[PDB]
Amino acid sequence: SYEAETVSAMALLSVG
Amino acid sequence: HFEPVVTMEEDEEVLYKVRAKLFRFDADAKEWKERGTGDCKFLKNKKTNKVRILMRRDKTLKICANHIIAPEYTLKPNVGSDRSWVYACTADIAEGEAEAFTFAIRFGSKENADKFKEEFEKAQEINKK
Amino acid sequence: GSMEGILDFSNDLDIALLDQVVSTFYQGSGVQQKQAQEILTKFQDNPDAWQKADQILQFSTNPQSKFIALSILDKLITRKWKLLPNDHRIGIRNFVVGMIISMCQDDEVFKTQKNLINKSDLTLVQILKQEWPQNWPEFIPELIGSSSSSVNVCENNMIVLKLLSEEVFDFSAEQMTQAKALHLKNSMSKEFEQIFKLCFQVLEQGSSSSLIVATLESLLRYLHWIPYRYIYETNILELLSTKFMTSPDTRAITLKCLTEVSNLKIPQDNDLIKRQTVLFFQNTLQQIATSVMPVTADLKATYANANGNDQSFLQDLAMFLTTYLARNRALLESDESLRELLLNAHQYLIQLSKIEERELFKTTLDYWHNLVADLFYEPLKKHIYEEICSQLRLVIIENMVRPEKESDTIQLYKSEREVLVYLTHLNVIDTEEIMISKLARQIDGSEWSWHNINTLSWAIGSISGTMSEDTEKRFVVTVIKDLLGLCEQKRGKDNKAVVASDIMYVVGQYPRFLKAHWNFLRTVILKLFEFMHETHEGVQDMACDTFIKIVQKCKYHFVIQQPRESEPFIQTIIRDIQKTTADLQPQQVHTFYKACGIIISEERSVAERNRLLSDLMQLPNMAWDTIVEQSTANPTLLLDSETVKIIANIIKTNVAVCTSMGADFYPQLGHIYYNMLQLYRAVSSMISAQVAAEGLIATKTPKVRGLRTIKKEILKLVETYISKARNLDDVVKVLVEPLLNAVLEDYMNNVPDARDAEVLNCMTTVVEKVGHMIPQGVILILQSVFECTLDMINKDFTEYPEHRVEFYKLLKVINEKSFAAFLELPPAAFKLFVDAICWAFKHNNRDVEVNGLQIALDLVKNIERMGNVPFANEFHKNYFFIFVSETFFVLTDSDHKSGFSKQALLLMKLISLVYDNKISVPLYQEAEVPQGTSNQVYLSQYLANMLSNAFPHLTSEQIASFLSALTKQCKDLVVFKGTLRDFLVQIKEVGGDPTDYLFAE
Amino acid sequence: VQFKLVLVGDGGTGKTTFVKRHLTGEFEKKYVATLGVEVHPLVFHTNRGPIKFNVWDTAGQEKFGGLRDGYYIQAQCAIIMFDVTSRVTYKNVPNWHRDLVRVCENIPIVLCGNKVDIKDRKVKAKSIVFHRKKNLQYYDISAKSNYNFEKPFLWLARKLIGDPNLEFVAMPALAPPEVVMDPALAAQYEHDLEVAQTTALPDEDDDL
Ligand SMILES: Nc1nc2c(ncn2[C@@H]2O[C@H](COP(=O)(O)OP(=O)(O)NP(=O)(O)O)[C@@H](O)[C@H]2O)c(=O)[nH]1
Ligand SMILES: [Mg+2]
Repeated sequence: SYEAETVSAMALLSVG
Repeated sequence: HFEPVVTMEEDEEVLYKVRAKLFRFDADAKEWKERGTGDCKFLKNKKTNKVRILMRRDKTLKICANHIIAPEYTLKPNVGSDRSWVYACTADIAEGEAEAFTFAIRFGSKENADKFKEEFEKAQEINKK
Repeated sequence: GSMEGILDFSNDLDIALLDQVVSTFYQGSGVQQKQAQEILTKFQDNPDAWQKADQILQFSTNPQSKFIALSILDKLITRKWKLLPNDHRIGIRNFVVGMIISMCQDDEVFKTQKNLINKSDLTLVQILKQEWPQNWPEFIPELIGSSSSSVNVCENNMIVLKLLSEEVFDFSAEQMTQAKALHLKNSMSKEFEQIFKLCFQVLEQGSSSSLIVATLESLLRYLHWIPYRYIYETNILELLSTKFMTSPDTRAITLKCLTEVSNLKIPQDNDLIKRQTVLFFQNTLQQIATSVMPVTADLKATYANANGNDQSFLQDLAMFLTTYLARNRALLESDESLRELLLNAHQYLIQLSKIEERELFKTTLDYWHNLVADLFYEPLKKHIYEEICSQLRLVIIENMVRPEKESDTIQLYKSEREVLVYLTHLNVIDTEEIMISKLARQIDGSEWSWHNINTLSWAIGSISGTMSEDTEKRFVVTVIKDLLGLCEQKRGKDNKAVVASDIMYVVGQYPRFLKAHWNFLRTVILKLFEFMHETHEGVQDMACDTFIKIVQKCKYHFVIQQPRESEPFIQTIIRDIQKTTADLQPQQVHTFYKACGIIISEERSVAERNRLLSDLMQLPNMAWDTIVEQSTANPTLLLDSETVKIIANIIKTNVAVCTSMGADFYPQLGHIYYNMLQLYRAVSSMISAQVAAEGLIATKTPKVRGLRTIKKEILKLVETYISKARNLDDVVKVLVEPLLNAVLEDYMNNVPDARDAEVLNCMTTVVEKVGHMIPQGVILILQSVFECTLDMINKDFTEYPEHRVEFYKLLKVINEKSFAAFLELPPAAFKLFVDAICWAFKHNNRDVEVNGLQIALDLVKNIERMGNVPFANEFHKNYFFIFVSETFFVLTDSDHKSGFSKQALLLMKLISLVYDNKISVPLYQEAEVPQGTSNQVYLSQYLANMLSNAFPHLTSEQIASFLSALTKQCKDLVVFKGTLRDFLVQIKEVGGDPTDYLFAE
Repeated sequence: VQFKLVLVGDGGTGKTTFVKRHLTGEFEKKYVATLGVEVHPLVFHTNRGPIKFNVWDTAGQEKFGGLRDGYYIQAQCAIIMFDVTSRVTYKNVPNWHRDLVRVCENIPIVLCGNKVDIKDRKVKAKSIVFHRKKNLQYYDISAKSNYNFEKPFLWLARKLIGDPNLEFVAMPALAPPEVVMDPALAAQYEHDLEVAQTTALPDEDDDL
């Protein structure tokens, strides 16, 4: 499977 | 109405703070000896506007340096290090009576060492007034 | 000064002067104290001071003075007792016994001089070890009789019996010969029936708690060795588990006794004993619940409050519960009337496991491991403990410690992980629910803290591999989602840093998920690359560590072309490496290149692997070509600290990639090899020139240290490759000769302070891997490093510590792989080789002593392998007895006890050579013994003479019996070692029994 | 308010080096065996006032043992030291404990495994269990890196004062006096400075 929303939210991880 | 249940640095300003290891030179043995590792702080007294070095050991927090940054002092390189300074101190009261020492202080980087020298000389100018 | 008068024995001892010296030492300070200390030490060590203990013990009014007098007597009794005239032996016994009696009869002295009475009791025990029972058969009967006439004497007798038991059963192994220990153990066993009667009578009837406590203290010692019948065929378990648990004065010692009872050797087929074992546990737990605290009590809080002896009690309760339950819980698991007891006991352990005390937690955690492993494997058991295990899941998750410098913490994490993995298998649904629930209370803020989100992340990461892949899938997604939203919702880089780190930690722990979700793995990596530009403290280190960690586990997914991608991802990493690493420190850049080397080595097509390798090394190879063009056109440039640092980081990058690629690194090594060794020589010249112009102090300067770093990293690079090379023909034909030409002369002809010990380490790897193929190369190594390194390290045991260690590692491997090189040594140099080995014996440094003893053993074997040829015959003639006497010296000098086992092995090999007639020539001179004398006879004669002169206080019979036993036992290492230990005991005293050496029969 | 602390253990385990570190801040690299005992006052500043330890640093080598257990009399606390790079020093821990508790029957005792800075550790954490049944506190320590170097005194202070919440605090830092260098001593000081400049600092590869 893919779980594309996990990926999306992962791509947006920010330290600030 | 319900009755409810029942350092001497406060008057100073921290101009500079850096982690460092302090050594004292034992002339009789001609070896350097560690005196402490911890934060070295330049503290400006709000009443007198005079700046001192204050350095405490990690964990035990015992004082390993406490003396005015006299304008007469001169920071000199040590033959074995590009990140340390050597200088004579005529009155340090870390252990009690104002004793004289030849100190060396080492830093994590040549960059921290050079900035220490920058701040050190700025502070000397403060104390000249 | 005046205090030194007590040291003048030609006069009478002034007791009041002694007491002033003693007071000044114990109560004084500074210079006075120090001076008195040295006087007291000189007084005590006077070999006639014992003659004045009689006076001190009668006429002094200072307890410290009498204590010192007893210490003096102790030295005499334990070392010279049997040398005394029999009158002094009787006299000393009499006034020790009498002094003990008189102190017990004076109730004031008995209560206020406990330390002095205890010392006197121990001194008495020393005499018993010498005199009892053979010359004092009435001691025990008279002790029992005298116990009835006074509570004080009875209590003190319990102390004497306690110390006697300790000296005979607990501390005899090191301090007595095997025969004497057995003699004393049999003697106590013979008369223990009487001893127990007195002990049990006191416990059953007495009311003095100080007497009860002392009796229980002695019982604790007895439980180490007595037969179980004394415990199970009497009423004593009832007394221990009821009466003595109610009073706090006796509760601590009684609990310790019951812990040892839980270790008695006991038959496991007797139903009545099983019921007794159940019963005393039932009694003990009942007393705890009614007299101490109920099972709901908050032991974490109690322990933290630290009132009275609560901490020691809770420690002892944990030891009791874990000890008993690890052995006997099956006794409680079938009978339904025992189920409440079983679970209450474990509920106490749950409560104990919440205490904030690292070492106590490890004790309970060891028990939990024992339990959950059994529930994992043992049919029909896990349902019993469902509620205990559910609570334990929460306990362990909430006290998870950091997994990845603190080695105490590393071990604890691994132990916690092991227990939690078992607990997850036992109920995977409950485990998941606890973790998701804990996560919710991080988001809702009710338990949010830096420590708490870290702890939970470590716990989640620790159970990887326990869930099904589909459950893991849903679980991972849930966690990552919740964690991402948690980071988004926090303010400031500090909070966002902590959470982003934990996110990457969890991800790195689930490679199975990553391997099956490429788009996810790709996004993970690209985020790490973004983080390699973040300057917040720690983000860059975290990004690099996570990167290489993921690569080690998922490398295959970087080297294949993935569906919907136009190239293996490793190519994409390489293309952008400069940007990706632009903001990283050198150390972190090297980690990145090392991670790339892991991936590249999974490419098994050689042409594609070498192309990836050359592409990966493009940046360092270009910087390298540049500097080789510059530093060659103007060797002065190398004095530029910035160029030196650039060079070192280039070499370090090659080391990093070589570390992960090993044999596959050869093409890159070939690109730089010849110019690298030329650089090695140029740097070597600059170091020498600087030492010449500035003196030895040059070696401390940053310039020279930077230059030597280049040399060390070059050596490390070659060592790293050669240690992993698979084509050894290329190593020998292409690498070795240029290497030796570059490093050996430079090492030999530098002053000692400029020699790099890394040269020795590099040579050790060369010899290890291809030594068998370069016999002339090995000879050249020895010629260039052996004598000049030996001269550095053979004046003391401390200077040049690294050269010392690497020196003997090199000799060891040369002796293993190219012994022929030592055969070529001229006789004077081979003698230095033998001296060097023995020099290694005498080191206390373990990293030298062990190799030295192994070199000696390997050397003897190498010589033996040669058969009956002149070199072997000359070796034995020249060096056999040197090795025997040097090995004996370190065995017996009490300063090399760490090497006993290997010293013994070497000595046994040497002795067995002679008694297997494996030495073909006589070991003696023509004149000093008749023709035909066997080497066996001469060896025994040589050894008798050696030991007679080295230990003149031994009798000829002692020496002869010791050597007869040692010789007989030279095929049996364990017994041989026992005989050596017996000898080490006997040389510490006068008058050892020579029949002791017949112990093995 | 002072407490006699006796420190025992095999020779070479780091007892004297540990105490020196606390006394002056220095790390002595040389092994000069203690002869008998050396007594040093050591004061810590806490939130309950200062606590003074009278540390009796005893000799671990048998030939230098001096009065041996005579040093233990009236001790109120103790540290037993071993070396995690030397198994034999841990094997001897029960012997030092035996001799100590025969004289000091109920005192707080810390067991310290020293030299954890050394990579090739020989006494593994999991092997260290002797403290459990004897109710000793245990710490991994390093006098060289200062790992946990304060914990033994902190724990003992809490036991001796009877306050589990006792903490070390920052001793007050008086104002330092003004400088007036003597023009006569100016030649002597530039001399001593030249020597100090040309004596290399030790351990130049340490992080500090
Ligand atoms: N690497 C390392 N060395 C240490 C450490 N502590 C002490 N040492 C070193 O170990 C050696 C012995 O030190 P020392 O304090 O004299 O041990 P001791 O227990 O007092 N010996 P004795 O009982 O004979 O007086 C010294 O060289 C010292 O520098 C440590 O924590 N780490
Ligand atoms: Mg010492």
